[PDB]
Amino acid sequence: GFEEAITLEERAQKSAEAQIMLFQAKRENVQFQLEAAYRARLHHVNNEIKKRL
Amino acid sequence: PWIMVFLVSMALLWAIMTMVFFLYQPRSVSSAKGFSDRTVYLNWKW
Repeated sequence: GFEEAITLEERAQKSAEAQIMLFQAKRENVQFQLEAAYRARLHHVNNEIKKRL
Repeated sequence: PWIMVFLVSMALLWAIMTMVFFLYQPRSVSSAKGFSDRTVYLNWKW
């Protein structure tokens, strides 16, 4: 039981490290969403110009 | 000598009582399996 408790504390520390990975993935996902919205507005502008032509 | 018989018999019956009172086997079978579930991981933010 003592050895299993030690290994579970190690797993908890690894969970904290993967929480840091989660926050980095969160800010990456926000940048991905913002860039994708920029691509859509570029597409909308190009589609309108093609419609005028 | 019924008075001394009564007093000695009751003192001996109390002595047998306090001999039985310490006649037990202390079983240390307190398992520590609860510590296999006591640790809780750190909660993240969602």
